[PDB]
Amino acid sequence: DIQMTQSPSSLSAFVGDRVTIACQASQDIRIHLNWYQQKPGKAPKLLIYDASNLEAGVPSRFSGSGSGTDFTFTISSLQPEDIATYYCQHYHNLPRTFGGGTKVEIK
Amino acid sequence: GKCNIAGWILGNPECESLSTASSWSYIVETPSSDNGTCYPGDFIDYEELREQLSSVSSFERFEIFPKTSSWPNHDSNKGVTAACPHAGAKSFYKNLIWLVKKGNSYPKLSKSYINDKGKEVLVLWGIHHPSTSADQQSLYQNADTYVFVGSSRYSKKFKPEIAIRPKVRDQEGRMNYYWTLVEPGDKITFEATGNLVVPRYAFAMERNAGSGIIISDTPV
Amino acid sequence: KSYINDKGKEVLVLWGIHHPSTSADQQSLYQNADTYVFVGSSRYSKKFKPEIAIR
Amino acid sequence: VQLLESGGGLVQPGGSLSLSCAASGFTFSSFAMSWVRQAPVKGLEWVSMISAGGGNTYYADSVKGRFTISRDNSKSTLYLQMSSLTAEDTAVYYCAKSDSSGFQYGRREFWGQGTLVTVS
Amino acid sequence: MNTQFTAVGKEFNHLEKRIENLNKKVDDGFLDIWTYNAELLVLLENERTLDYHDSNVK
Ligand SMILES: *[C@@H]1O[C@H](CO)[C@@H](O[C@@H]2O[C@H](CO)[C@@H](O)[C@H](O)[C@H]2NC(C)=O)[C@H](O)[C@H]1NC(C)=O
Repeated sequence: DIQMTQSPSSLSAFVGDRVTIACQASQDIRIHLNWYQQKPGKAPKLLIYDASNLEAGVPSRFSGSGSGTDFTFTISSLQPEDIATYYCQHYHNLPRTFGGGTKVEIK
Repeated sequence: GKCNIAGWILGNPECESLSTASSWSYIVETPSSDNGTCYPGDFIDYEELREQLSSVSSFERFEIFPKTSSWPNHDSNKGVTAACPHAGAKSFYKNLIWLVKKGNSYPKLSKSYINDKGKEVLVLWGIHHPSTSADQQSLYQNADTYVFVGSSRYSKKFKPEIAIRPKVRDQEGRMNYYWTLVEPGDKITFEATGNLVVPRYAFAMERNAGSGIIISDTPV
Repeated sequence: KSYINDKGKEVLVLWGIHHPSTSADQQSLYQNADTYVFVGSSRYSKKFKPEIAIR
Repeated sequence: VQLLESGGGLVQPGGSLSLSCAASGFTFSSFAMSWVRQAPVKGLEWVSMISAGGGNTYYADSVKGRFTISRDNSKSTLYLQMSSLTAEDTAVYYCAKSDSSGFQYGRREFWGQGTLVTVS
Repeated sequence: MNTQFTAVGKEFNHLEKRIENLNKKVDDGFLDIWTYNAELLVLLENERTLDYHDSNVK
């Protein structure tokens, strides 16, 4: 199995500050990533697919990049609407596996 | 059922009710399998495609260029026609998107896909040939356009033919269909300044040597 | 021009396209320097372009 | 589109609980479907998946041998038989659309909002 | 008479008449050969069979 490692597990910043998180694979998974945003009380929303393709309806603040075993995610200049737990997911092989989740708080 | 292979693989609206088989030993069409291409044109190398699909060890469909996120600069909703109606509505092939000018422009299009998952991928696309320059201005805006498609084993530049043709299914123009197999590990690209119908869905597969096609009303 | 085959048999139609050796012939025979030819039917459509070259 | 989970609730260990998911807005029979587990401790886990035609399934090792996944395309419905339940299976369960038919190629684009299964 | 897995039918378009006709030529030759040889095999063996039986009782 391929297990994603996500870091930091908790992040905070003030509105307008630049926010980034990182996630690593235990195996080379090319670019087979799906980044998710889980707002409290909701099923997680897919925001970025195939590591860097921004999903429809997701604002330009969001961006992803990386390959192989080291991937990143940015939400650019942080807005209040972005409070969520962000998750790693990859689909290189079976089973599909998730990361631990990074809680992003704003203040 | 009542569909032929072109109908089934392109996504004729009337073939939507068919299930997807993961594998099959042979293909059965009835003598009345009339639902094929609904927007008239030349389906290129149709016989070779029919042979390749005759016996399949594994087959799956996947969305290749997502309808809502792949073309933010092009209109993917106005690409419908009375030639392929669905329940009385104008519609189009289920596995294809006919992109038209957004607002008053058609920005140069450039897209690619990498087949890094291991099966051969079948990609189909088409090209629109308007009957008049008045359609070229309504659908693509750019008066002088081209389409280019390629892979490590394929390269072709296409040019539209604007001409008034006899009406077929009330259309004075035509739309041709093209296809290729992208080997695992390869990349397929598309480029256009207009007149390109882009794949929405593509198939991943493995061929089981080959069988045959039976045309019959004998039940399964 | 057009023709409608409403009498019942299949109709065989042949035609040809001229490819001049020089632009001087294009001006003598067709006048238009930049030309094209198009032919079609419900099962046929082709746009042709002349090739001017000395052969 | 919509995916609506049904079934859930509080049960004692042992026995079973049956979940289902109703699909709407898409040709259900054209897509592979799966279940995702959201535990209070482990953020997101996975349970099982079935191919579009129902021909093949894949299970987490943690539920393999117990759970059964099945579907009926004529009813646009996905089912999960949560047999031999334990305390460790308490989680919010979600159904989702993979946007492919064969497991290997795909994207889990759309999830329902889930249901809660509690074992105690 | 041990055969393998085959697929007999072939499909050609309207500008491939010569190929379809070649395919027919192939099917026809094989058909005439098998039909004729089979008739001769049956007629020959039936006579030999009956002689064999006549031999054993003789
Ligand atoms: C699916 O096949 C049917 C049957 O051939 C098509 O219906 C015919 O459409 C033509 C053109 O409008 C009519 O002249 C015929 O009378 C219709 N036939 C019948 C039995 O009603 C139908 O258009 C095809 N649909 C698609 C999307 O290809």
